Amino acid sequence: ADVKGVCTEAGMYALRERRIHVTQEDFELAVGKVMNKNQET
Amino acid sequence: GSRRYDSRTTIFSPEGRLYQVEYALESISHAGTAIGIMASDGIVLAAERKVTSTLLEQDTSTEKLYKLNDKIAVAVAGLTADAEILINTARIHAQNYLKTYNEDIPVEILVRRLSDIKQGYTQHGGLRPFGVSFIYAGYDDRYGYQLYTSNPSGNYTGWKAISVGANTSAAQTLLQMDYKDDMKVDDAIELALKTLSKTTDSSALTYDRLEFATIRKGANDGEVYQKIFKPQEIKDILVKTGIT
Amino acid sequence: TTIVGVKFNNGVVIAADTRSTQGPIVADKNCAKLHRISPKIWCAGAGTAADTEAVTQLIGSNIELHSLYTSREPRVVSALQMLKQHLFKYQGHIGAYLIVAGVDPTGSHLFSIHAHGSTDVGYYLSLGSGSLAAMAVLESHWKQDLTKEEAIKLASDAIQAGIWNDLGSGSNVDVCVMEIGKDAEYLRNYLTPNVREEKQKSYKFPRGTTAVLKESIVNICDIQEE
Amino acid sequence: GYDRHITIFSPEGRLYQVEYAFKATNQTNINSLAVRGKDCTVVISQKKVPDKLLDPTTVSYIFCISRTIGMVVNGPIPDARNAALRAKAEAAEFRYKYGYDMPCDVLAKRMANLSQIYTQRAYMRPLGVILTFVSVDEELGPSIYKTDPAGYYVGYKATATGPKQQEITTNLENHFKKSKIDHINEESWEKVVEFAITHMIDALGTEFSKNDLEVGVATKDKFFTLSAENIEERLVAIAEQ
Amino acid sequence: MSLPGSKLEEARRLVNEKQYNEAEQVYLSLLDKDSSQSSAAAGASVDDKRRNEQETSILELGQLYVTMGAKDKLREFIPHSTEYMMQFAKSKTVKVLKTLIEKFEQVPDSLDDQIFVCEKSIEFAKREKRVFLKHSLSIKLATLHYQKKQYKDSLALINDLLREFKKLDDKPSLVDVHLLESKVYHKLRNLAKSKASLTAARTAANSIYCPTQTVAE
Amino acid sequence: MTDRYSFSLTTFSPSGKLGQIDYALTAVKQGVTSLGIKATNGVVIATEKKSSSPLAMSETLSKVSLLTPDIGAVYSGMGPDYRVLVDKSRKVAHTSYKRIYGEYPPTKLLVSEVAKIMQEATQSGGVRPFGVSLLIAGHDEFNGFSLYQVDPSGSYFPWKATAIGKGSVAAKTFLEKRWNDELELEDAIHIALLTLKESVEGEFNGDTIELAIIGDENPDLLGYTGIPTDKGPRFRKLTSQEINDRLEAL
Repeated sequence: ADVKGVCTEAGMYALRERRIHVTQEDFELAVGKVMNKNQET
Repeated sequence: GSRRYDSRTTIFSPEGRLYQVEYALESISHAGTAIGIMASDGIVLAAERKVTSTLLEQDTSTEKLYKLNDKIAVAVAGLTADAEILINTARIHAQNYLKTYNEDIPVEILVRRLSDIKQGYTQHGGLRPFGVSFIYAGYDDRYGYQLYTSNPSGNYTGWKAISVGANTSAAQTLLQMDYKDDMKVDDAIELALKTLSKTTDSSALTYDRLEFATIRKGANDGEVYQKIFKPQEIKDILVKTGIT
Repeated sequence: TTIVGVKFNNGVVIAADTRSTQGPIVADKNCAKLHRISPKIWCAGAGTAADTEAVTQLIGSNIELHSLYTSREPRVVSALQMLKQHLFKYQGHIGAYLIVAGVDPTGSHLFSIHAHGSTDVGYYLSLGSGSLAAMAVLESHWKQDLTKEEAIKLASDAIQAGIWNDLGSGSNVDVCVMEIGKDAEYLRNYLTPNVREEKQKSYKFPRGTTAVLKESIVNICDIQEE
Repeated sequence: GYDRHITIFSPEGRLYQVEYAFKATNQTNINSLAVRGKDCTVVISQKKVPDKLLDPTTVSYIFCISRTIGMVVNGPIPDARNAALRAKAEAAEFRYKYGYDMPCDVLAKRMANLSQIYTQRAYMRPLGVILTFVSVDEELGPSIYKTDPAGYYVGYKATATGPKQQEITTNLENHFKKSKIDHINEESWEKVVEFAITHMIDALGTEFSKNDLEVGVATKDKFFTLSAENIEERLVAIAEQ
Repeated sequence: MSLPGSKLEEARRLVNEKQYNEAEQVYLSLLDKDSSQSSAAAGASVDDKRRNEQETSILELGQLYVTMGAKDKLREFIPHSTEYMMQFAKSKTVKVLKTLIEKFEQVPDSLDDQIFVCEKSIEFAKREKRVFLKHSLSIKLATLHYQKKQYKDSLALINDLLREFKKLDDKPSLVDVHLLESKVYHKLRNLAKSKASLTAARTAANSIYCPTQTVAE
Repeated sequence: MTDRYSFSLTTFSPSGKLGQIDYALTAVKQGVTSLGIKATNGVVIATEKKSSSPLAMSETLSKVSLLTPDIGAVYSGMGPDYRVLVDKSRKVAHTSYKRIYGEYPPTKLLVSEVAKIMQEATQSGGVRPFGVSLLIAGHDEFNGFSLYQVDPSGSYFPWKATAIGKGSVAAKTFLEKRWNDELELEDAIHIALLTLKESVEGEFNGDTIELAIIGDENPDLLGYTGIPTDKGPRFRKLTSQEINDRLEAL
């Protein structure tokens, strides 16, 4: 279930830029947020 | 049965086992795996380590690898703190026989004394037993090489190859399948490294996470040679055995 | 054995010889009899040397324990107090003779203890077999309120009087200068009467002058434990 | 549950019994004020006024442990006398093994460890009092060490206890920031005692008479306690300003 | 005197008293003239006790070169300090090189010399040491392009810099990087890239506290 | 006088580990963040002092004590239990060594005796275990520089760089990336000031920071030199005023 959290964060950074594409810079930012959300709470 | 009563060491369970003892080996199984191997030309001892941190120095410190005397060399599997008193007490008793009789102590004299120490906490007093797995590798002329295993019990059992700690049933299966009646020293080193590789979740099996100490008379140039091997030499052994 | 010390305005200085004799035969040519209590407090032993090193090590351990536990350097009386109680407990069994000398933030103090258990206080104190000969020097040429230089020359002549008189006193002189507010200055081999004289004939025995029955090789290097 | 009554660690890893030792400290509700001056130490503690059937002179929260040494205790009074005898015994035995006046920093270490031994023992209970030791040290001068009942000790510029301690600590905190010094001017110890009374009344908001307070005084090579006439004399000069 | 700090303070007051030429000759005398003791690697003097006050005199010389018009020779004096790093402070040009650019902020300096000291010396004193520490003056590189009013080459660098600066070197350093990134698109009249860079900078600013020179901005 | 089971050391966790160890590490996990680093030419240890009341004096509370000045010490654990442990550690180090060998105790032997003190609290019933986490940093002539970490569980392990406290999880990663084996004592002091600052950034000055290092033998710290052979104290505590001098240059 936590794998889909990366899928949600993959589109989270793309939503702030209003971009429908995901480049290599978004994958590094998506995994960094999930590792913090998994350890929190 | 219905209620679980664990209070005092005198209280006995309907299963006949003290509930304080139920967690003795389960705490040892929670620690690293220590596998002793008794061969014809010597005894090979190999054990891993519980600490997973890289900043810790594993070269100059041996957690599970200790030396009681020039002959008997054991391996402590269990709580490291609670075993520190029984180890020094073993060294005191080992010197007591050497002081009075002016002779090196065999394995049986040392095990019988350390056996009553474990029972001393469970028999009298409201103290707790300290769970420790002792793997005794000694030297004897009468019986040859001797290998024993002491649980937090007060009894001893002879074993050709013993495995304690994590993956006890998993590592013992690998030992009985590859066991050889000849059992050379170099073969005992390979069976020790290949067994710890499958039990440990780490597939790389780095040299610093293993304790390699071999008691053997079959060393180079046909002589009796005893050494405590540093991790620097362990890395070269993992390459020769095909682990790395 | 002669132990002499003298106070002054800025502290106290103590001196002792290097000659330690056991019985009629001289044991050591140069042996330091001055043992440390605290960095600023020194004590020199007389009489039985073993009882000196045994008591100073045991009592000095708790005194060094008292220094760091209290975050303050102990006084001079502290070294004397636990030293006097240790000798009185055995009712004069330990024959250790010590001189308590040191500096503390309070001032300069000098004390002497005996095997019988009685302490003493005074400006200058002597101890040892040469205490009878060394006391006479301090009763004549001494003057009140000596300087740092005048206290060193007086302590040197006090030990020198026992060198040519007392049989147990001789060899070199070890002077330890202790000044309040500054570092303790210990002078090793201060007063040297003479050195080792060369013999009239050199003695050198070549190889082969002594017969050898058997020869064995003992290896002191690392040996196999098995 | 049982985790509160056990001496060993709790499920939170924090002992509740150590916290319960401070519950008895507020029973008397005494506000103590002690400051560190230049050459002297002024200690003022509230003296509860009972009915006419009791002697207010015999009631005191300040006891003399040794020469120049004094202690004020805020907490259970019957538990204080048991702790007072322990400090007096260690004071005389210290001089027999050494021979110099026992400093306050070391006296705070001995009583903290002995009170801490009670925390480790399963029979002896910890002391539920507050140990505040005051004296004039030779090298360090005036010093105040407040020993916690669990064996912790640290020095304070101005100590405060009771439920109103927040009024005393804050009012004396800004006073030390203006002068930027922990000491107090007017080296003469007569007016230093009067300086602590004015700061205590303004912080508590209530002027207390000679029978509502007790004033300890620690001087060089002397220790005493002001009587009813001496405390009343202090309020006379304070009234004129 | 015969002291590195005595002759330095003596020549400090000689600027207004007589002339600035006499002050520069004293600072240069503490380098090449005499001053030989023990052994070290410097290139002017030899001692381990003279290394501290000689780098301070360089800050006084570099300040006089920019004011009096000698700054043209100063740009080549900075890379010559690499030989001093083999002894003084065990490399670590941050005590020297970072303070040399700091003098350009207090005393106005031309944009040609300010940028040249960042382009020519871009690899600081060593190959291995600056792999981790390259981010120190890399932020001030894009800062000088603001006064240059050229946002082309400055923005082209940041695009490649943001990839390697995310949790690979210094985590709070991005707060200053994304802060200056908003100023690039600010003069370009781009609201989308300016709001996105400032929001990510303020959100990440909650995990650290900068001494008043960032949060205030 | 013995009352029933009062020596009972029965408490155990279902996982098999001692429950007193987990509750001891939990309290230290919330405590103030300490650290230490063993470099090539020296060893540095640093910790943040306790504020509590604003009128408290920092000179009274000392989080770095002195056993014998071949070894430094720092603790992020129990405050009161440190004073009792040091008092017992010295008496054991003096009786078992100084009353025999009459010298400075070695590092390997001293750490083994401190581990027994924490064990005797766990072995003897009715007494709670020591909740102190000790960092023992010393320099000898055999092993050279040695940095040991004594956990409240009673076991010790060597560490190149380690930290204990609230930010111990974050500082463990910081010491891996920022610090390397090739860095010397001067390089480790700057890292110790940056790592400790990242824990509590409220006050970074030297008043709330206690810094001490073990360097080369200093003849001035011993107070007397009569013997050129005797080595001076290797442990030197830095003054808070000296700490602020390195903060301005950092």
